[PDB]
Amino acid sequence: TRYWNPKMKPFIFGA
Amino acid sequence: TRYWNPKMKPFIFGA
Amino acid sequence: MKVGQDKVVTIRYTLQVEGEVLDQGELSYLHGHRNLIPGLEEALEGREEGEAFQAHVPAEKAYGPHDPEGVQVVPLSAFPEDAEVVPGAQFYAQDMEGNPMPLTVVAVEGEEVTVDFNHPLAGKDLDFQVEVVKVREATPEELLHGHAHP
Ligand SMILES: [Cl-]
Repeated sequence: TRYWNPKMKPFIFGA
Repeated sequence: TRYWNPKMKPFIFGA
Repeated sequence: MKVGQDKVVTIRYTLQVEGEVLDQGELSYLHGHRNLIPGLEEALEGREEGEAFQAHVPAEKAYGPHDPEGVQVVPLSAFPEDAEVVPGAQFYAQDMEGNPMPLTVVAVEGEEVTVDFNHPLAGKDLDFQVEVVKVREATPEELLHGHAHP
């Protein structure tokens, strides 16, 4: 399995 | 990644 | 002071995709805590204060692939009563999992709303114009929180 985190800078999606 | 699943009770807010 | 583990790094950046200057600005991040996209972080490793460079970041080292299963159809009634449900509009979805996950409205067709859970840049290759502004040591608080202090 492999996950990409959408909260990583510079373009943050969510929080 | 990721999907919606009506097998709960998904809702939506706009904050 | 060189960019490296546990350093708080401040950068000025310009984001381009296929020639379109999408975004500009300035941020600080805690280096080596998975706070910045891998590709851009790898490019920053070892850099000194003041250095200016360019960086090409593939989707693999940016925000990953674009899962087509992330594109779902939801009823228009599930949206807030007085919210604009149009393409590009951003909302959040939540269930028994208790984890709020963000979405972008793609298309609105009757009572059917097509939304995208993928990152807006998921699948794209990013080009960066980067300037290392400042490099300082992180405070104990910052290391404790695993994030830079905004
Ligand atoms: Cl950070």
